[PDB]
Amino acid sequence: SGAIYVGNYRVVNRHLATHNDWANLVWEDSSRDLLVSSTTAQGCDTIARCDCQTGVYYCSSRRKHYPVSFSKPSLIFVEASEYYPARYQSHLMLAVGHSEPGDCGGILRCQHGVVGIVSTGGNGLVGFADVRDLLWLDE
Ligand SMILES: Cc1ccccc1NC(=O)N1CCC[C@H](C(N)=O)C1
Ligand SMILES: [Zn+2]
Repeated sequence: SGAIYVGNYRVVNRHLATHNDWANLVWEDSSRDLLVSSTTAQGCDTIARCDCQTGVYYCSSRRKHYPVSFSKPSLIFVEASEYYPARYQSHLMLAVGHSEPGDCGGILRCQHGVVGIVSTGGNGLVGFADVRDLLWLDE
Protein backbone atom coordinates (compact mmCIF):
# COMPACT_ATOMS: atom_id res chain seq x y z
CA SER A 1 0.00 0.00 0.00
CA GLY A 2 0.94 3.68 -0.49
CA ALA A 3 0.02 6.80 -2.48
CA ILE A 4 1.32 10.21 -3.72
CA TYR A 5 -0.80 13.19 -2.57
CA VAL A 6 0.01 16.20 -4.77
CA GLY A 7 -2.40 19.15 -4.94
CA ASN A 8 -5.99 18.05 -5.51
CA TYR A 9 -4.78 14.54 -6.65
CA ARG A 10 -4.07 11.09 -5.16
CA VAL A 11 -1.78 8.86 -7.31
CA VAL A 12 -1.92 5.08 -6.60
CA ASN A 13 -1.16 1.69 -8.29
CA ARG A 14 -4.14 0.96 -10.55
CA HIS A 15 -4.23 -2.65 -9.29
CA LEU A 16 -4.71 -1.42 -5.68
CA ALA A 17 -7.17 1.48 -6.34
CA THR A 18 -10.36 1.64 -4.23
CA HIS A 19 -14.07 2.22 -5.14
CA ASN A 20 -13.59 5.91 -4.11
CA ASP A 21 -10.59 6.27 -6.48
CA TRP A 22 -12.71 4.94 -9.41
CA ALA A 23 -15.71 7.13 -8.35
CA ASN A 24 -13.44 10.25 -8.37
CA LEU A 25 -11.36 9.19 -11.46
CA VAL A 26 -9.16 11.80 -13.19
CA TRP A 27 -6.94 9.42 -15.27
CA GLU A 28 -5.96 5.73 -15.42
CA ASP A 29 -3.48 3.69 -17.48
CA SER A 30 -3.36 -0.15 -17.11
CA SER A 31 -0.12 -0.24 -19.14
CA ARG A 32 1.66 1.94 -16.50
CA ASP A 33 -0.24 0.47 -13.46
CA LEU A 34 -1.22 4.10 -12.57
CA LEU A 35 -4.50 5.64 -11.43
CA VAL A 36 -5.12 9.25 -10.31
CA SER A 37 -8.18 10.38 -8.34
CA SER A 38 -9.38 13.70 -6.90
CA THR A 39 -9.22 14.66 -3.20
CA THR A 40 -11.05 17.44 -1.34
CA ALA A 41 -7.94 18.18 0.83
CA GLN A 42 -4.52 19.52 -0.37
CA GLY A 43 -1.50 17.32 -1.07
CA CYS A 44 1.96 18.48 -0.04
CA ASP A 45 4.16 16.07 -2.09
CA THR A 46 6.60 17.65 -4.49
CA ILE A 47 6.98 15.73 -7.78
CA ALA A 48 10.52 15.65 -9.20
CA ARG A 49 10.97 16.90 -12.75
CA CYS A 50 14.40 15.43 -13.71
CA ASP A 51 16.51 12.63 -15.39
CA CYS A 52 17.95 11.24 -12.05
CA GLN A 53 18.95 7.61 -11.82
CA THR A 54 19.70 7.38 -8.03
CA GLY A 55 17.27 7.83 -5.15
CA VAL A 56 15.84 6.30 -1.97
CA TYR A 57 12.67 4.12 -1.76
CA TYR A 58 10.46 2.87 1.11
CA CYS A 59 10.37 -0.92 1.51
CA SER A 60 7.45 -1.82 3.85
CA SER A 61 8.42 -5.53 3.99
CA ARG A 62 11.69 -4.50 5.70
CA ARG A 63 10.41 -1.20 7.32
CA LYS A 64 13.52 0.45 5.88
CA HIS A 65 14.45 3.00 3.22
CA TYR A 66 17.06 1.84 0.68
CA PRO A 67 19.22 3.87 -1.69
CA VAL A 68 19.03 2.59 -5.31
CA SER A 69 20.45 3.13 -8.78
CA PHE A 70 17.51 2.77 -11.20
CA SER A 71 17.09 2.51 -14.99
CA LYS A 72 15.42 5.03 -17.37
CA PRO A 73 11.58 4.61 -17.82
CA SER A 74 10.99 1.82 -20.35
CA LEU A 75 8.76 -1.01 -21.63
CA ILE A 76 9.52 -3.99 -19.44
CA PHE A 77 7.89 -7.43 -19.64
CA VAL A 78 5.83 -8.26 -16.50
CA GLU A 79 4.57 -11.78 -15.69
CA ALA A 80 0.86 -12.67 -15.25
CA SER A 81 -0.98 -11.82 -11.98
CA GLU A 82 -4.64 -11.85 -10.70
CA TYR A 83 -4.72 -8.13 -11.75
CA TYR A 84 -3.20 -8.27 -15.26
CA PRO A 85 -2.30 -10.88 -17.91
CA ALA A 86 1.38 -11.20 -19.10
CA ARG A 87 2.23 -7.85 -20.80
CA TYR A 88 4.70 -4.98 -21.40
CA GLN A 89 4.36 -2.34 -18.64
CA SER A 90 5.52 1.09 -19.88
CA HIS A 91 7.29 3.87 -17.92
CA LEU A 92 8.86 1.26 -15.59
CA MET A 93 12.29 1.74 -13.95
CA LEU A 94 14.17 -1.23 -12.41
CA ALA A 95 16.74 -1.41 -9.57
CA VAL A 96 18.50 -4.17 -7.64
CA GLY A 97 16.73 -4.19 -4.27
CA HIS A 98 14.35 -6.07 -2.01
CA SER A 99 10.61 -6.13 -2.80
CA GLU A 100 7.55 -8.27 -1.98
CA PRO A 101 3.91 -8.02 -3.32
CA GLY A 102 2.64 -5.79 -0.42
CA ASP A 103 5.46 -3.36 -1.21
CA CYS A 104 3.60 -1.67 -4.14
CA GLY A 105 2.90 1.98 -3.32
CA GLY A 106 6.22 2.71 -1.60
CA ILE A 107 7.61 6.03 -2.74
CA LEU A 108 10.87 6.44 -4.67
CA ARG A 109 12.51 9.87 -4.08
CA CYS A 110 15.55 11.81 -5.29
CA GLN A 111 16.84 15.30 -4.14
CA HIS A 112 14.14 16.83 -6.44
CA GLY A 113 11.14 15.08 -4.87
CA VAL A 114 8.82 12.16 -5.67
CA VAL A 115 10.03 10.11 -8.68
CA GLY A 116 7.43 7.32 -8.63
CA ILE A 117 6.05 4.32 -6.72
CA VAL A 118 6.84 0.59 -6.33
CA SER A 119 4.85 -1.33 -8.95
CA THR A 120 6.83 -4.56 -9.75
CA GLY A 121 9.59 -6.77 -8.21
CA GLY A 122 10.97 -10.23 -7.55
CA ASN A 123 14.34 -12.02 -7.91
CA GLY A 124 16.24 -9.32 -6.04
CA LEU A 125 14.82 -6.57 -8.33
CA VAL A 126 12.30 -3.74 -7.65
CA GLY A 127 10.38 -1.81 -10.31
CA PHE A 128 9.04 1.76 -9.95
CA ALA A 129 6.22 3.30 -11.97
CA ASP A 130 7.57 6.70 -13.14
CA VAL A 131 5.40 9.84 -12.51
CA ARG A 132 7.91 12.62 -13.51
CA ASP A 133 6.45 12.97 -17.03
CA LEU A 134 2.88 13.69 -15.72
CA LEU A 135 3.32 17.50 -15.72
CA TRP A 136 -0.45 18.12 -15.14
CA LEU A 137 -0.15 16.88 -11.53
CA ASP A 138 1.38 20.29 -10.52
CA GLU A 139 -0.73 22.67 -12.63
C1 LIG B 1 5.86 -6.24 -6.18
C2 LIG B 1 6.43 -7.63 -6.20
C3 LIG B 1 7.64 -7.90 -5.55
C4 LIG B 1 8.12 -9.20 -5.43
C5 LIG B 1 7.42 -10.25 -5.97
C6 LIG B 1 6.23 -10.02 -6.65
C7 LIG B 1 5.74 -8.72 -6.77
N1 LIG B 1 4.55 -8.48 -7.50
C8 LIG B 1 4.49 -7.95 -8.76
O1 LIG B 1 5.49 -7.63 -9.38
N2 LIG B 1 3.24 -7.79 -9.29
C9 LIG B 1 1.96 -8.21 -8.69
C10 LIG B 1 0.99 -7.03 -8.61
C11 LIG B 1 0.88 -6.32 -9.97
C12 LIG B 1 2.25 -5.90 -10.50
C13 LIG B 1 2.14 -5.21 -11.85
N3 LIG B 1 2.63 -3.99 -11.91
O2 LIG B 1 1.63 -5.78 -12.81
C14 LIG B 1 3.09 -7.18 -10.61
ZN1 LIG C 1 15.92 14.16 -9.43
